[PDB]
Amino acid sequence: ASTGEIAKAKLDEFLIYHKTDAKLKPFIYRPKNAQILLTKDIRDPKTREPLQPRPPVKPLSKQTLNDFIYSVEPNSTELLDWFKEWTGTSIRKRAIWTYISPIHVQKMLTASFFKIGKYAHMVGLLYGIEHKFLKAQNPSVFDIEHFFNTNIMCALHRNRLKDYKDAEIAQRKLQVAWKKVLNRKNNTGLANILVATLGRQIGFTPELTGLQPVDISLPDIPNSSSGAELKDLLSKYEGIYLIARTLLDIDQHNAQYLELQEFIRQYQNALSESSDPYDTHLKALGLLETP
Amino acid sequence: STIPKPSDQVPDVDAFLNKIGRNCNELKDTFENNWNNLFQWDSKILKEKGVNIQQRKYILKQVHNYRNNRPIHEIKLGKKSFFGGERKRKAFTAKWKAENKQ
Amino acid sequence: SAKAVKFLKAQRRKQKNEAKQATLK
Amino acid sequence: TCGLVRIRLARFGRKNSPVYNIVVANSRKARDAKPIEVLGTYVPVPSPVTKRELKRGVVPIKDVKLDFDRTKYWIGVGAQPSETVTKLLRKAGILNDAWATSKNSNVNRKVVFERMETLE
RNA sequence: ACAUAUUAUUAUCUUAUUAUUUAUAUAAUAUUUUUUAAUAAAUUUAUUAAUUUAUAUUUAUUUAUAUCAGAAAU
RNA sequence: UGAUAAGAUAAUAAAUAUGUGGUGUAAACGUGAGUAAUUUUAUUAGGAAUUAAUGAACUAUAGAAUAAGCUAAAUACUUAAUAUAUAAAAAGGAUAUAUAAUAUAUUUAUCUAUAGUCAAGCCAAUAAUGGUU
Ligand SMILES: [K+]
Ligand SMILES: [K+]
Ligand SMILES: [K+]
Ligand SMILES: [Mg+2]
Ligand SMILES: [Mg+2]
Ligand SMILES: [Mg+2]
Ligand SMILES: [Mg+2]
Ligand SMILES: [Mg+2]
Ligand SMILES: [Mg+2]
Ligand SMILES: [Mg+2]
Ligand SMILES: [Mg+2]
Ligand SMILES: [Mg+2]
Repeated sequence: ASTGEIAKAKLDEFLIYHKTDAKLKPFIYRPKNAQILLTKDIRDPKTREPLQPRPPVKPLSKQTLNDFIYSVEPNSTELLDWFKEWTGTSIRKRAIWTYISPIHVQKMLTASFFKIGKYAHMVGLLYGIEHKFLKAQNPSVFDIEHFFNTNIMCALHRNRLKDYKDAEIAQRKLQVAWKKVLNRKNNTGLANILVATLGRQIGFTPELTGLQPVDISLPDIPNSSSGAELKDLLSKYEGIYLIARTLLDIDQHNAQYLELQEFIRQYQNALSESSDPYDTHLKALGLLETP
Repeated sequence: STIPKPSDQVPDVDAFLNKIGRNCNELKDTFENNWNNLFQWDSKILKEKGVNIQQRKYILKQVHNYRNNRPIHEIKLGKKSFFGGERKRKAFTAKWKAENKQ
Repeated sequence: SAKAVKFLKAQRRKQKNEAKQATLK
Repeated sequence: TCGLVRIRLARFGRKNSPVYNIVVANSRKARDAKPIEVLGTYVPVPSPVTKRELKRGVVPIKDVKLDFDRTKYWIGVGAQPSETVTKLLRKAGILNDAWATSKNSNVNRKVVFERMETLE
């Protein structure tokens, strides 16, 4: 019924298809074999009724998982349970281990912190399962523009919300985060700004190997106002809008950089008609803090 | 032979009788926590003390192991499969698959 | 039948040889 | 012991008085079935020494009759001796310490008499 | 006479199973092959479900032969 | 490691043989129904078709051990690569050490080839109870 409920059904159908045995796939999903399936009377696992025909499964849209991520209740384990089931598949099922994109992990980390309020257990499922992703030939998901930056951004909010000020824990956690990055391609340059802000907030001098200086290259959404092309473009650059607004709000040193404010102007004025992404998430963090 | 020296894992006879297992902890009163008795009594003495055939042979095997710095951890005797011995497995399995899963 | 056709083929062969013996004798 | 051709003891004699044939046999045949060859005989009961002999220093002797040459041939073609037969062959000097195991390895035990080959 | 039991045989009847040998499929699977939608990714390609195409491997039915056994006769 | 503890990773110590696998039951044991011999027995200094790309499983020696798929995973299975007209293969595990998963070393397995050992198939000659009512 709801967008979340529909998305979950699509995601659960996709997984059931790719977890079915190869010998039985042609007889359970090709509608021309519905009568051959009945005759064979294969018995559904769990000693249930014999298996029945299912509708053929087609490639799933990457937007399906973004809908489910933002449907999870304010305090739920649904996202943490889905991920544990999704990433428990064999690494030989390429469709399952290539569906996850860098955008999905960013939206799983930003939703968990500001909306679902289980960030700690979402950064442990990702840290724990990073090795399997490497074995499954999908390391790109752990990058600097979607995984590292989103993590440092949520840290610049938890360190404030919670007041954490230890200069050893912060550095140790920052080192682990950088060690968990498998696709180190700094493009926007916001990573360097985010790392410097963390050091100022927690009073330490960051020093990570391989994070070479990169000048800001914020993607500028054009003044042209399209429909689904600008709704996707904004949603595409939604992560870096949450990082620009975060950088300025946490520390006023980032106000020095004028590239950050240009993107705010462009992204905000692009669809200022609608609500604000940054503010929306901030409201939930308070609605979750109160509990 | 000679009397080995107590260790930290096997401080006394009672600890020795518990590590070896096979219900040998029920002979703690026969030995009386005397280290020398465990390493001097042969089969003839153990038979006079009421130790049954299987246990006295098992103890003497573990006493020899201890004297030679070889592990004395309990090794379990073999047990038949859950579905029975091979000669009665086909019958048992057929009657266990028609009363559990139907 | 296949067995009735084999029997007759053999029966004719035996009778040709029994006659052959009479012609040779 | 492994392999298809094994050197092992076949039991003869009467109840409570065992005697053995040293035989080369197929692994799958019965212990006392007619073997491929009978290499020798083993009498496990030591000869009893008299009271005087004991003080005199006589040690009881176990008697083995063995075809040394034929035994070596069967070891050469890969016949596998049993554990008891291995002990006998190591004492006869046919096999060496390479056939010893960790449980029977007499690495440190004093030798009171050295193997002596004589003619009689 | 004969009523019984047992066995064997067959130009006969019925026949499990199997082997071998026929014909057939809009049969299944894989690959190839002709196209066709849906979906996805990228900005043509992939996947899935169909259709066409041959190929191999099976399956169902079917033709013929032999066959445990039983029936009948001897 | 995970800013709160759900999980992950490694080390160590245990558990599991109601999951997938491997090896083992062509032997031994028992019996004497059938079997009078195209088949069974015994014998011979017997034979050829002038007996397989058979090793069954140990010995000696030499070489190899590759890529995918399928299963939850593999020393399971499937399809390929390369190896004596040429055909025909495989498998890793454990433990150390050094590296950034890989390499060596030790140990135990896997495959192929050659010979040996053990062990097979087939044939001949001779003999093997009673009744011709
Ligand atoms: K019996
Ligand atoms: K008989
Ligand atoms: K090895
Ligand atoms: Mg018949
Ligand atoms: Mg099992
Ligand atoms: Mg048999
Ligand atoms: Mg077998
Ligand atoms: Mg007996
Ligand atoms: Mg390999
Ligand atoms: Mg594999
Ligand atoms: Mg295999
Ligand atoms: Mg008469």
